[PDB]
Amino acid sequence: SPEQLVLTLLEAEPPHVLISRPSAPFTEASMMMSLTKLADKELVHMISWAKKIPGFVELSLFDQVRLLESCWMEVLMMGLMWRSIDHPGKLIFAPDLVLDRDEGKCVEGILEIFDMLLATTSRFRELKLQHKEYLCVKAMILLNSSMYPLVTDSSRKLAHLLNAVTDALVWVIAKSGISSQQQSMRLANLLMLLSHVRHASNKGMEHLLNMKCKNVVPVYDLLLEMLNA
Amino acid sequence: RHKILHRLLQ
Ligand SMILES: O=C(N1CCc2ccc(O)cc2C1)C(F)(F)F
Repeated sequence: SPEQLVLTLLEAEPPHVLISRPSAPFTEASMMMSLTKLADKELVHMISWAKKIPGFVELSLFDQVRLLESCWMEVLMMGLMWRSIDHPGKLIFAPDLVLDRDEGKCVEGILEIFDMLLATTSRFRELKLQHKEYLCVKAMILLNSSMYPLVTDSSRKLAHLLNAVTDALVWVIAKSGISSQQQSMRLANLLMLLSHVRHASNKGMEHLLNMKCKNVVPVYDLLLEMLNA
Repeated sequence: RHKILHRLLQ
């Protein structure tokens, strides 16, 4: 139910992961080390986050695993955009890791991704995304991935959840008091941005799968596991 | 394969 669902998502928010710039000037290698070390740690905390969304741990193990494998980069990115919303031209990876757009020139292929993330962030800024709409949208990203049957009631349980989260978002938007028609347009504007997040996600994934090839960066643990696919 | 994820979920 919408108020309680929203409070749960609020209380589910993962901690801020702290990381610092290296002492030496960035290289392609050291910038990627910093971003993947951060991503790996935020991944750890993402699992605990997903587990606190009501109903998530009631889905089957395969379903839990499969939504997380499908959405993790989107969720990393969405949390990054939220952190950065108030800071045009910057990506707020952590309090002490704030990259200027031009810093992406440091790593082949990463400027484009920064630009996509920065543009999606400006669109959220222009829409004046509220905290509670961000909570619902981030949870929607977790729950809204293709599933096509796997061969292994979980799927109806998934639909009910996503339903409830989409209801919660509609409910949040109703608070603004705007016209019925403007409430529909804001919902549409928000959800249409889900494609941009998936699209940046795809470029991020491909970037990291390729880096891992080039041994431009060693990757570890949870992050390496998620990438191994 | 999800040797670690399975671990953190369960
Ligand atoms: O590695 C990349 N990123 C981009 C997004 C992101 C978000 C949160 C976080 O902790 C780390 C990263 C690292 C990518 F550019 F996508 F290859």
